[PDB]
Amino acid sequence: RHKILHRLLQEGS
Amino acid sequence: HKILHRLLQE
Amino acid sequence: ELTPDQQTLLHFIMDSYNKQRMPQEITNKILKEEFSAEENFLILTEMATNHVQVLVEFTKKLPGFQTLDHEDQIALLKGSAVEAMFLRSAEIFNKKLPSGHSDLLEERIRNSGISDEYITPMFSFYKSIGELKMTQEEYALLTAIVILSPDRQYIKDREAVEKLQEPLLDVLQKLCKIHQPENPQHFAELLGRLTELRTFNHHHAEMLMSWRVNDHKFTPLLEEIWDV
Amino acid sequence: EDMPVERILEAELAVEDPVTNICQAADKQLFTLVEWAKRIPHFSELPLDDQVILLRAGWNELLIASFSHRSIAVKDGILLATGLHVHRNSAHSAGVGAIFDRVLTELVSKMRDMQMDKTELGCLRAIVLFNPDSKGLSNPAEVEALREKVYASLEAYCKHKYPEQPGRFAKLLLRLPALRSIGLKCLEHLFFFKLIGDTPIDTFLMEMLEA
Ligand SMILES: O=C(O)c1ccc2nc(N3CC[C@]4(C3)C[C@@H](OCc3c(-c5c(Cl)cccc5Cl)noc3C3CC3)C4)sc2c1
Ligand SMILES: CC1=C(/C=C/C(C)=C\C=C\C(C)=C\C(=O)O)C(C)(C)CCC1
Repeated sequence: RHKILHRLLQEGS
Repeated sequence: HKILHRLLQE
Repeated sequence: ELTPDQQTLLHFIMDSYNKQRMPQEITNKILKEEFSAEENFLILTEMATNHVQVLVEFTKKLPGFQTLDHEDQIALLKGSAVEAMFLRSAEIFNKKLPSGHSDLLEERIRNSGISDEYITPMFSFYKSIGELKMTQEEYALLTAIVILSPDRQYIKDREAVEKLQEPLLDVLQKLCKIHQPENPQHFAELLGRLTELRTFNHHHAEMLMSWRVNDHKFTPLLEEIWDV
Repeated sequence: EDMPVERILEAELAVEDPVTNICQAADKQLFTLVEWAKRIPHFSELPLDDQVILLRAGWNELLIASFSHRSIAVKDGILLATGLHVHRNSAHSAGVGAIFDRVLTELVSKMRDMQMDKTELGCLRAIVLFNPDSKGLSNPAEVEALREKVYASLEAYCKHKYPEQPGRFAKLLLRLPALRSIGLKCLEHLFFFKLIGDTPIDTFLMEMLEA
């Protein structure tokens, strides 16, 4: 759906 | 515009 | 804890607010008239025209309003009418109305040529308002705050609008504290409804253009206050 | 505090052709915006799909608030995050003068005149982030609850720091309506630029503009 945003939210702090 | 002006001085 | 000053301000506001009436000749139609997108539109137009008159009167009596520059008066009315009408509708839809009026007015608005894209947010905002359990004083004051907003387009003396608004916010803040001491951020939450009223401005210009391209016509007063 | 103002300020400090330049800076700051939001107490504890929803709903306002505040130092324009200083004339040449003027007057000027500090900015942005009206939230009530925590922590901060300014909490919150109208107008322009096939729109920014 919204791939960059999904990845960044699941990444580090 | 006309009407609003009038209602304000009523 | 209201001060006597604040009490005087509040009394002036409530006296003006409580005059707000929709005639029975209009509201009788909710139940009596036929149900078509056409007739629903005419009913709503009649309600809107009446309510704009009611609002112009309320606005004229707000403290200091008369002392503002005449073009800035007009810019405040034009800039705030839609938001005031959404907030009034929110109040109406969370209030006890005569038998059958709430349900059938909702059906008529949902079949009046307004897209589902604007219906859904509208009834969602009415629900968020209901959950705040606002008193009459909160509705009146918040309405007055909306009307005396310094950011509306075409206001020249923003600073002087801003001064009339300030003591309304002060009274509203003490009132929220006194009335709902168990939701100590109730005042902030009312201000958050102000932000969300801004979205209804955009939605409304779109509803008006849809109505116009489906060849619905508005009364002269509405054409003026909303720029046709 | 269950919503500490120092952790909100920490988040701010941790991340601390004009239409084309603005768009480029927006795309850049979108990466850093998600890092900001992860640093706001309790946001990463929400459901992922809600986190997605909150950022898709607020990104334009969150970014407009950040560049407006940063711009307090400059005369007659905007300091982008890329370091380019966009001025009135280039904005107006580009057909976006109206929006640009509203930013300067409704945001940059008011932040400068009231001296909005970074704690206050960070709190306002966290309110914007925790928008319980956003369509599709799995639990609107807990986003409302988190907003209510920011509201309570911001109000206490203003009483402690600016005791001689009892109206200051209200004045801060009253920037939010103007930010929303400005944000809606920016989005209008952008989907209007997409509708006519206009400017170079970079990857992350394009993703925020798709349905
Ligand atoms: O039944 C009763 O007892 C009773 C009592 C009071 C009472 N007050 C009512 N109203 C005041 C605000 C209200 C309804 C008038 C507004 O007008 C409708 C309207 C709207 C509109 C709507 Cl769609 C919802 C919110 C705000 C607005 Cl701008 N946009 O265009 C129109 C007209 C077609 C042009 C919505 S309905 C009502 C009913
Ligand atoms: C206000 C600006 C509009 C929207 C900008 C948005 C949505 C975000 C910008 C982010 C920046 C510039 C971040 C930074 O540099 O920190 C557009 C492009 C429609 C027209 C020109 C004025």
